[PDB]
Amino acid sequence: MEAKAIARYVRISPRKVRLVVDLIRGKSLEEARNILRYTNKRGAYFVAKVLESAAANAVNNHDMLEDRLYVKAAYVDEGPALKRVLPRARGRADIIKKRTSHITVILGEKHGK
Amino acid sequence: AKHPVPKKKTSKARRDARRSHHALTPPTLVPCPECKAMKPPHTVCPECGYYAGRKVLEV
Amino acid sequence: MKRTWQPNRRKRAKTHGFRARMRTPGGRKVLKRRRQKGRWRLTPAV
Amino acid sequence: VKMHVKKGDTVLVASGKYKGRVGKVKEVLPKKYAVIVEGVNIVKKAVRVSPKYPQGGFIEKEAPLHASKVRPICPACGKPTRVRKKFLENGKKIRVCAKCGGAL
RNA sequence: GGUCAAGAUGGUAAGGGCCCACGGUGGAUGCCUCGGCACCCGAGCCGAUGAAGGACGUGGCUACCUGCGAUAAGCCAGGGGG
RNA sequence: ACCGUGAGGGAAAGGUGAAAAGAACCCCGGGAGGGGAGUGAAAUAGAGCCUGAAACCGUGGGCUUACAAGCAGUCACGGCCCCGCAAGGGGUUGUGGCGUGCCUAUUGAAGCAUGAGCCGGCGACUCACGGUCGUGGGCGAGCUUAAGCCGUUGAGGCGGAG
RNA sequence: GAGCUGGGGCUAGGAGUGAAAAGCUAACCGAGCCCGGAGAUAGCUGGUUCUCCCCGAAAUGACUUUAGGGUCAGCCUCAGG
RNA sequence: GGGGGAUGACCCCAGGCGGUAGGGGAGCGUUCCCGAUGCCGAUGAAGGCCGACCCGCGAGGGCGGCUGGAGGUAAGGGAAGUGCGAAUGCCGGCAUGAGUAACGAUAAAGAGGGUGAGAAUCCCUCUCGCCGUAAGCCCAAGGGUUCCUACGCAAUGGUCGUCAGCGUAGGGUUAGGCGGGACCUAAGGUGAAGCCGAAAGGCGUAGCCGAAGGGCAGCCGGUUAAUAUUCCGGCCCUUCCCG
RNA sequence: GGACCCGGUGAAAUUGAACUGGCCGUGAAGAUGCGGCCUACCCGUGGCAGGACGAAAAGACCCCGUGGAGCUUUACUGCAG
Ligand SMILES: [Mg+2]
Ligand SMILES: [Mg+2]
Ligand SMILES: [Mg+2]
Ligand SMILES: [Mg+2]
Ligand SMILES: [Mg+2]
Ligand SMILES: [Mg+2]
Ligand SMILES: [Mg+2]
Ligand SMILES: [Mg+2]
Ligand SMILES: [Mg+2]
Ligand SMILES: [Mg+2]
Ligand SMILES: [Mg+2]
Ligand SMILES: [Mg+2]
Ligand SMILES: [Mg+2]
Ligand SMILES: [Mg+2]
Ligand SMILES: [Mg+2]
Ligand SMILES: [Mg+2]
Ligand SMILES: [Mg+2]
Ligand SMILES: [Mg+2]
Ligand SMILES: [Mg+2]
Ligand SMILES: [Mg+2]
Ligand SMILES: [Mg+2]
Ligand SMILES: [Mg+2]
Ligand SMILES: [Mg+2]
Ligand SMILES: [Mg+2]
Ligand SMILES: [Mg+2]
Ligand SMILES: [Mg+2]
Ligand SMILES: [Mg+2]
Ligand SMILES: [Mg+2]
Ligand SMILES: [Mg+2]
Ligand SMILES: [Mg+2]
Ligand SMILES: [Mg+2]
Ligand SMILES: [Mg+2]
Ligand SMILES: [Mg+2]
Ligand SMILES: [Mg+2]
Ligand SMILES: [Mg+2]
Ligand SMILES: [Mg+2]
Ligand SMILES: [Mg+2]
Ligand SMILES: [Mg+2]
Ligand SMILES: [Mg+2]
Ligand SMILES: [Mg+2]
Ligand SMILES: [Mg+2]
Ligand SMILES: [Mg+2]
Ligand SMILES: [Mg+2]
Ligand SMILES: [Mg+2]
Ligand SMILES: [Mg+2]
Ligand SMILES: [Mg+2]
Ligand SMILES: [Mg+2]
Ligand SMILES: [Mg+2]
Ligand SMILES: [Mg+2]
Ligand SMILES: [Mg+2]
Ligand SMILES: [Mg+2]
Ligand SMILES: [Mg+2]
Ligand SMILES: [Mg+2]
Ligand SMILES: [Mg+2]
Ligand SMILES: [Mg+2]
Ligand SMILES: [Mg+2]
Ligand SMILES: [Mg+2]
Ligand SMILES: [Mg+2]
Ligand SMILES: [Mg+2]
Ligand SMILES: [Mg+2]
Ligand SMILES: [Mg+2]
Ligand SMILES: [Mg+2]
Ligand SMILES: [Mg+2]
Ligand SMILES: [Mg+2]
Ligand SMILES: [Mg+2]
Ligand SMILES: [Mg+2]
Ligand SMILES: [Mg+2]
Ligand SMILES: [Mg+2]
Ligand SMILES: [Mg+2]
Ligand SMILES: [Mg+2]
Ligand SMILES: [Mg+2]
Ligand SMILES: [Mg+2]
Ligand SMILES: [Mg+2]
Ligand SMILES: [Mg+2]
Ligand SMILES: [Mg+2]
Ligand SMILES: [Mg+2]
Ligand SMILES: [Mg+2]
Ligand SMILES: [Mg+2]
Ligand SMILES: [Mg+2]
Ligand SMILES: [Mg+2]
Ligand SMILES: [Mg+2]
Ligand SMILES: [Mg+2]
Ligand SMILES: [Mg+2]
Ligand SMILES: [Mg+2]
Ligand SMILES: [Mg+2]
Ligand SMILES: [Mg+2]
Ligand SMILES: [Mg+2]
Ligand SMILES: [Mg+2]
Ligand SMILES: [Mg+2]
Ligand SMILES: [Mg+2]
Ligand SMILES: [Mg+2]
Ligand SMILES: [Mg+2]
Ligand SMILES: [Mg+2]
Ligand SMILES: [Mg+2]
Ligand SMILES: [Mg+2]
Ligand SMILES: [Mg+2]
Ligand SMILES: [Mg+2]
Ligand SMILES: [Mg+2]
Ligand SMILES: [Mg+2]
Ligand SMILES: [Mg+2]
Ligand SMILES: [Mg+2]
Ligand SMILES: [Mg+2]
Ligand SMILES: [Mg+2]
Ligand SMILES: [Mg+2]
Ligand SMILES: [Mg+2]
Ligand SMILES: [Mg+2]
Ligand SMILES: [Mg+2]
Ligand SMILES: [Mg+2]
Ligand SMILES: [Zn+2]
Repeated sequence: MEAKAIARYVRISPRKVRLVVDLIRGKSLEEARNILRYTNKRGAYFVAKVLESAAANAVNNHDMLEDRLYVKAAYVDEGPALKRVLPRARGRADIIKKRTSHITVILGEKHGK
Repeated sequence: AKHPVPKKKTSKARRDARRSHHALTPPTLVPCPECKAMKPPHTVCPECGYYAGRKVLEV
Repeated sequence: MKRTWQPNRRKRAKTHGFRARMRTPGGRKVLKRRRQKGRWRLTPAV
Repeated sequence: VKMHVKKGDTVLVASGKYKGRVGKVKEVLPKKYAVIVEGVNIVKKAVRVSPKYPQGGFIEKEAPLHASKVRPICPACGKPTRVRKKFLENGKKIRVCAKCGGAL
């Protein structure tokens, strides 16, 4: 049995946030909790929020037992891009993309036999 | 200056090769001498900090 | 530095305004045109 | 919007889930070409905690049905289409089943 | 068993390739249409009795469209219709 | 809309479902979002809604790679993984042999000559009336109607001026 | 001071204005911009999209305001003899 | 090509078969029509995704499985907006460069406390710095709700935001004297009369229109979250009408 | 003050695809890509600018076009005057 939370349309760049997701993958939820608080990146916040919403979803929904949990799977996909004009010298005008992330934490019960 | 430019779009292989150093490393962490939780060393705990002086108060 | 648009409300109505247009055969046709196209504004505003 | 059946009428449901079941047309919606024949084609709507039934989660109401889905009953059996007799002075509906008035 | 000189082969992936699976992104493709297009009929002027086209208004609550004009999402009468 | 002082220029953008039955209520959360519950024939039909291709990005798995050097393939054998009763096949690639991108323009281009970041859509030998050959048929010292006229579930026929 | 400047005005496309640079005339003026003639014309450059089968050239002559374009001839092809 | 005489498709035999410009010949596929009031179809149309399978020289056609949910359309013929890889093509989408340059004046910051889910960035205090013929204040253009206040942070803000010139909603602009008009004329403009011009239209004395100029009567203070020579207080004045 | 490091935000020209070394040769005559030989473990960061005939701009010079425009005159032909 396994539980999952997915944040969608998070306004952040995937490359940036995908980096801290790497940081906690296959970790017991208790270390994963520890790391993200003391990891210095903006995307630590957002990921911890998903981790949690998936911890809750474990015990409260799928009958999981919190102290047995670790991170089975996790990843961030790329939602649609916010495109804004950025005006430039000699009247040029580029377009910057404010990118968007779909964050996914998947939880599992450590074998705990 | 004549404004240099990349000559060939760089390949997936080569950019991801570029990135092979870019992985983060987890924060180095020690158990706090009193409280249940974890703290990074040579620091005062977010919660109930120290002994020899007045710590920031979660006490 | 001093640019080309120097808005002055008197000049605008006196130049592209409805009564300007109706004086000159040329101008009258700009109205006839703008109407036949179905423009929402036959003439600029001020 | 020519229709056929009206509010008073007694109609049969000719097709679908509720096929077979006579009831009375509760209301008639010419804009949608739909009749509401309760009790028939009931459904579960969820609802919030605002006033009456604050505590109440759900409410069973009944859906409209496409007007073509039903037929007037004809106080003999299961049919007809209908016809129109003028006579004197004017106006009508007449069961062609046959042959009856159409009452209320 | 294990000291010891030569030979010799194996796992290892920071990262990367190809294959497979499952997704994200994106909106091609098929189907749908009450919009368009062509021909053929039909029909063909309006205006100082203030036209065409507008402005500003007009709803118990009303941003916009539609309608309508201070009688303002409408007033009177005839025909229709149920 | 937007762009232009103005005349003027001038886009994008359609689809849940048979029916809103458009997801009460609970859980994480500041909201967003998700997870149960529920609805539904179906919910990767959940409103950033039919189908949902490709470039592109990501997770997981198999094979491989840190003393080799290259238009990236190809021919051979061998290793490892998969499928199969077998002989057999699919994947991957260690070594060995061979190997100068596509198109365009040129006497001649891998060319250090043009074009192209990649993918998906759109994108260029037509039509009328004459002509001139050929071909399939009708009639043949003849052949053939035009306008129009009658007639017609998309029915034809008449008409000999030329 | 042949000064600078606000407000109101007039002059324009072979036309204006110019203490004259062919300057300026709404951010490119040896002839403004817009819409139209209009799909002007382009002996030039580029591009021209499925598959299989047979044959298979020329880059020479003559004339050409012709020379990187044509017309006739030559060389390819297909049908009948 | 020559036999076999099926009158050719079938069978032997024998030869030819590199190819650009280009000529010839066979086919494949796409959209539509007849075939069709038919046939296939929810026991699943078109389209999609796989196949190591079958047929075809090839373009293709089959078949099987998954997806998909309402269309499809034989044999045989007809008609064309019929096949893309290139045009610095057109339209869209998404990459590379790259977590790179940059984040817009070198006037300059620091701490405490508050608020809040969250604070370098919001509020208050103290300290420090900068402008001061301004980088302060008042008017005209021009802009047009940006004003004041309550709630708010998706986006806009080059970071952040609890803040805002941003979203929602409510409120706010008070004049006989200030500015303009029921006054004047200026350049110009328009124009009875008049004149000229194929048409359109061009001119023109009077008049009329036209202003930051001429003419004309309000000064000081208080008040609101937001207006004040406009409301209020006090002190003054103008023009019309009628006695 | 930048540049460098960390946290936040995050462009651009360019880009056939790349698994993109040196020499002596060869080749459309100036080779990362062909031959022979030499050299070379995989991947980055800060730096220099010699090469990719580096980017940009369908060379402005030059010639071609029976292309265009401005200008001249005792070129031709007209028109105003
Ligand atoms: Mg700049
Ligand atoms: Mg600018
Ligand atoms: Mg310089
Ligand atoms: Mg100045
Ligand atoms: Mg402008
Ligand atoms: Mg003014
Ligand atoms: Mg309108
Ligand atoms: Mg009937
Ligand atoms: Mg790794
Ligand atoms: Mg999607
Ligand atoms: Mg009207
Ligand atoms: Mg209205
Ligand atoms: Mg009536
Ligand atoms: Mg009546
Ligand atoms: Mg009646
Ligand atoms: Mg405008
Ligand atoms: Mg929710
Ligand atoms: Mg169910
Ligand atoms: Mg779900
Ligand atoms: Mg699906
Ligand atoms: Mg679906
Ligand atoms: Mg989408
Ligand atoms: Mg549907
Ligand atoms: Mg979908
Ligand atoms: Mg995809
Ligand atoms: Mg992988
Ligand atoms: Mg060695
Ligand atoms: Mg090795
Ligand atoms: Mg290498
Ligand atoms: Mg090899
Ligand atoms: Mg080319
Ligand atoms: Mg060339
Ligand atoms: Mg050449
Ligand atoms: Mg040459
Ligand atoms: Mg090249
Ligand atoms: Mg090259
Ligand atoms: Mg070159
Ligand atoms: Mg060239
Ligand atoms: Mg394409
Ligand atoms: Mg086409
Ligand atoms: Mg012909
Ligand atoms: Mg013929
Ligand atoms: Mg014949
Ligand atoms: Mg005859
Ligand atoms: Mg002046
Ligand atoms: Mg002026
Ligand atoms: Mg001119
Ligand atoms: Mg001067
Ligand atoms: Mg302009
Ligand atoms: Mg200029
Ligand atoms: Mg000229
Ligand atoms: Mg052209
Ligand atoms: Mg012409
Ligand atoms: Mg010419
Ligand atoms: Mg042309
Ligand atoms: Mg040959
Ligand atoms: Mg020649
Ligand atoms: Mg030529
Ligand atoms: Mg010839
Ligand atoms: Mg043979
Ligand atoms: Mg051949
Ligand atoms: Mg059947
Ligand atoms: Mg079809
Ligand atoms: Mg299904
Ligand atoms: Mg299918
Ligand atoms: Mg075409
Ligand atoms: Mg091509
Ligand atoms: Mg270019
Ligand atoms: Mg593009
Ligand atoms: Mg880009
Ligand atoms: Mg990048
Ligand atoms: Mg940084
Ligand atoms: Mg760099
Ligand atoms: Mg740097
Ligand atoms: Mg920097
Ligand atoms: Mg700054
Ligand atoms: Mg607090
Ligand atoms: Mg001073
Ligand atoms: Mg103003
Ligand atoms: Mg503005
Ligand atoms: Mg404010
Ligand atoms: Mg507030
Ligand atoms: Mg915000
Ligand atoms: Mg922001
Ligand atoms: Mg506001
Ligand atoms: Mg006046
Ligand atoms: Mg005049
Ligand atoms: Mg005058
Ligand atoms: Mg006057
Ligand atoms: Mg005045
Ligand atoms: Mg005055
Ligand atoms: Mg006054
Ligand atoms: Mg005062
Ligand atoms: Mg104020
Ligand atoms: Mg005021
Ligand atoms: Mg007073
Ligand atoms: Mg060399
Ligand atoms: Mg090679
Ligand atoms: Mg070779
Ligand atoms: Mg070499
Ligand atoms: Mg470097
Ligand atoms: Mg260099
Ligand atoms: Mg440099
Ligand atoms: Mg150089
Ligand atoms: Mg150039
Ligand atoms: Mg050139
Ligand atoms: Mg020059
Ligand atoms: Mg010439
Ligand atoms: Zn009956």
